[PDB]
Amino acid sequence: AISQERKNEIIKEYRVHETDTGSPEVQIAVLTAEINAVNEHLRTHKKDHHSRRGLLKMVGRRRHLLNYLRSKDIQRYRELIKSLGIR
Amino acid sequence: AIKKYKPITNGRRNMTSLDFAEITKTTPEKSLLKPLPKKAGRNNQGKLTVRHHGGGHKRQYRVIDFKRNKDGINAKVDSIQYDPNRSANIALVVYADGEKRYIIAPKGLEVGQIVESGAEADIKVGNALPLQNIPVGTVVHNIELKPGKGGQIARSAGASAQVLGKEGKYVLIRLRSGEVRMILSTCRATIGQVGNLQHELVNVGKAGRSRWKGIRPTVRGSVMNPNDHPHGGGEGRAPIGRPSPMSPWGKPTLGKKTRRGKKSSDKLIVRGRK
Amino acid sequence: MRTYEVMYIVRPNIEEDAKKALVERFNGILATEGAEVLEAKDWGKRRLAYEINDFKDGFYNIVRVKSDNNKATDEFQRLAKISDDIIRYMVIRED
Amino acid sequence: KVCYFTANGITHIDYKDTELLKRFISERGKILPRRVTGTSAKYQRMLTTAIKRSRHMALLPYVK
Amino acid sequence: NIENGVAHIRSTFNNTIVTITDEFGNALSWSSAGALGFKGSKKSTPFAAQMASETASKSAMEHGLKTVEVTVKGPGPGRESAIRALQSAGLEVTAIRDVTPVPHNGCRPPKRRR
RNA sequence: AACUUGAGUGCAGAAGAGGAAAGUGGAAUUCCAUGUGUAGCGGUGAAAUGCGCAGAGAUAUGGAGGAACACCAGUGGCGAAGGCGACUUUCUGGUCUGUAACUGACGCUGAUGUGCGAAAGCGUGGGGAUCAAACAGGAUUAGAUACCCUGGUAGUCCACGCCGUAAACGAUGAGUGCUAAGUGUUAGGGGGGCCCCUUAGUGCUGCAGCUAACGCAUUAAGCACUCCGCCUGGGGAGUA
Repeated sequence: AISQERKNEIIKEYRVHETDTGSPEVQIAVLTAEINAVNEHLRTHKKDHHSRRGLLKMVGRRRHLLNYLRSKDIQRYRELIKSLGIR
Repeated sequence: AIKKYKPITNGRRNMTSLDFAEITKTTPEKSLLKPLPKKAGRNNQGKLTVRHHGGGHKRQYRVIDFKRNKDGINAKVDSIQYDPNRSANIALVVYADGEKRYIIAPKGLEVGQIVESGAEADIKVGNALPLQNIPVGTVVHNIELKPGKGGQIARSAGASAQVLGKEGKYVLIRLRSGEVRMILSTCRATIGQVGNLQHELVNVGKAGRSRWKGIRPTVRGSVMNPNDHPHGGGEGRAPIGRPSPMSPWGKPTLGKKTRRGKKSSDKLIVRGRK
Repeated sequence: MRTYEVMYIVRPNIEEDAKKALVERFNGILATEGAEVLEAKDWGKRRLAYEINDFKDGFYNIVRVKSDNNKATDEFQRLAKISDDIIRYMVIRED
Repeated sequence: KVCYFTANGITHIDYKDTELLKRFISERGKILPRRVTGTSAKYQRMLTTAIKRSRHMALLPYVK
Repeated sequence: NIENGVAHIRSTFNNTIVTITDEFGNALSWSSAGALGFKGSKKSTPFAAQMASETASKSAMEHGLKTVEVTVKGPGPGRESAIRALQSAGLEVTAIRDVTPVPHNGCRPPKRRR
C-alpha cells in the first residue's frame, strides 16, 4: 500500500511522544491512509475480492483500536476523530 | 449508457433511451448548418418510390468532414454534440489557426484531445491518415473507397474495419459485415471505432416514438388483397401459399441474391458475408 | 526509483543509415517523462533461436532506464508495436 | 549433488547469460529436472524464470 | 531427381502410411498398409509395414532416389520394420528423426474409452 | 494505579501458480488457399456408418480464428475456503524469520447480519478452434432410447449481472497451553562443504494416552479451559 517514506510522515504527525510507533493514534492514522489506498485501488479493480478481504481486516483493526481509545480517554478520541476525518 | 424507464404507463413499460452523457453542448453552430427539407419517399415526379417514410421532427443538416484533408494543421475537440441525422455523435474541432468543422465522434475521443490529418500522423484515435501508412491490425472507421471522395465505409454507431494485409496498390480490409475486401491505398481512413456503441441496445416502446424518426406503419403482406400483393387474399388467415415468400413487386424475397453480376468490384471482394 | 532493462531486436535487413535513425529515436522515448537512461548498449547481429517473421538473425540493443513514472516504458512498447523494424521487445523491472 | 548456484555463490541468475543457461536445457531446450541437475529448489525457480525469459527473447530455443 | 528424397512414415495402431517425397515436400509416391489388400488387424502389423515401405520404395527408384530421410510420425507397432524395409531395398537411410507432434497443451484431448 | 509474555505497531530481512488489469510469445488442433500426389482414409474384438475418387488421406508453404499454457513439476509453494501453473509491466492482499525501538490486555469466540463461494444452469451482448450433454445414425444383444464407432447442438471462452449449491472431505469448528521419540522436505536465524541448535509450514513411522474397532498420536481423534453450530431409532421425507 503506502510507501515507507509515506508511512513515516503519518508516524511523525500523530506520534504521542518521540520514538513512539505503537500508540493507538499512529496505528489508527496509518491504517486510515492504508484503508483509503486500497479503497482507491478497488474503484478500478472492483472484483479484487482477495484484496478487499484484507481491507476488511484493516477496518476491523482500526475499529477495535478506536473502541479502545474511547474507553481509555475521550479527549484523545475526539482529537483523533476530527483530524483524520473518521466519522 | 442506457436508462430503463419505470413502468408508469403501459405504453411506456419496456421503454429505454440514451442517457446522452457523452454529449457536452446541446446546441448547434449557425455557420456549419444547412437546411434538410424531408422528402418522405417521393421522387422527381412526386410518386412514392420507397415506402414507410413520412412526417417527423424537423432536422438541420450538420456538414461533416468525411474527407479529412486538412493535412498538417492540428485541431482541438471543443464539444462532442448530438446528431439527429446519424447514429453516432459528432465532435466540433477547431483547427490550430482558426477554422472549425465537424467530424464523426470516435469511441473515446475526449474534449481537449488533439487530432491530426495527414500522412505523417500518429496512430491514435481520431487522426486521419492514408491506408498506405496505417499499420496492419488497426481498427479504422470512415474508410474511403475512392481517392479524395470521402469516407463511406464504416460510419454508423459501432462501425470498425480492420486493416488485415497488403497486395500492391490495394490494402485488405475486413468490413463490419464479415466481408474481406480491397480498397486503394491512396484512400483515407480514421483510427478507432465510431461512438454511441449503445445505440443498438435502445428500446423504442411507444408506437409514436417510432413515429417520430420518420417511420410510418408497414402492413404485412399477408393481409392485403390479391390485387395488392402476392400473399394477399384468402378467406381467413392463410399461410404463404406459394413455393417461396414473395415481395410486393413480384420478386422472390427469402434468399434470392439481388447483386448485379458483371460489376467492376468483383475482382476486389475476397470472401463475403451478407 | 524503479529500474528497467529494455531489450529489443531490430530486423537484420534494415538499412545501416536507418539503423541509427531508429535506435536514436527509440532510446529517445526511453528518456522522456523523468527517464534518465543510464546504459545503451549494442549486442550485434546474433542468430535467433527460431524464425521471427521469417527472419533468422537480428540486431540486439539493450537499454537500461530508471524513472518513477513508468510511462516512458509504456510509450516505448506502444511505438515498438507499431514500428516494423523492431520485431521483439521485453521490459524487465530490475531490483 | 551440488547446486552450482550455492557453491559458486550466484545469487542472481541472468536471462542474458545464455551460456550459463544452456547447461540446463538438454537437447530440446527442455528444462532439466532439478534431480538431474542437483540445483536446489530455490534456484530451480529463478533459473526457470530466466530460461523462459530467454526463450521469449529468442536467446534459447523453445524446441530443438 | 538424383537423391535427397525424404520419406514420411505414419505408424499408428492402424495401417502405416509410407510416402516418399523430394527434399522440398513434393510427393513422388506413397503406399499404406491398407493399399496392399491388408484387412484390419493385418494393417497394423510389422509384416504389413514391411511391404508397405518397400512398395513405395520401388516406385521411388524410378525417379532415381539414392537418399532418404525417415521422418516417422506416430506411435505405431509398424515403425522399425518399416525402416528396415527401406534399407533392404537399398535407399541409404541417413537420419531417423521422430516428429510425433507434442502439444504444449492448448487442446482438449478426445475422451478416452470405457 | 503498575507490568510486559498475549495482541498489535516500529526496524532489518525471506519466499510464494495469492488477487485484479493490460500487453507479448512458442508448440499444437481445426479450417481455408495453392504445389506435389493416387485409391484409399478412418475405426473395431470384428464391423459398418462416415469421409474420397467432383482428388480425399499424406506431404510442403502460407493465411484466419479460438482455446490452453509441454519441459520446469515435487506427499513443492500460496490462499479463509472455493481455488491459483507460458512470460512482462502496473496496482494490490496475506504469511514467515530476526530484533526488542513503542502501547500496556487494546484478546478469543461469535446468534442475527454482511460478503466470498468448484462445476453445471439462466439473462443480455460478443466469440466459437477443441471436446462435447442432448440428436442422428452404424454396430453388440434375445431386446440396447447404454457402454464401442462415426458426426453433432447448447455448453465449454469473454464482459457484465443472477444462481449460492458439491464426497464444497482431514467425512475431523475456532482460540489457548501441556504431554516420548525417530527421520525427511519447504522458507529463514545463530553458532562450531559438514555438524549442532532453533522458528514457522508440510510429510511418513511411532510412545504414553484415547477408541467399538479401524485407527489417532506435538499438523490428536490425548490431557485441560472459553465460545459457537449441530444430534436424539429407520421409513414416510428433505415430502407437505
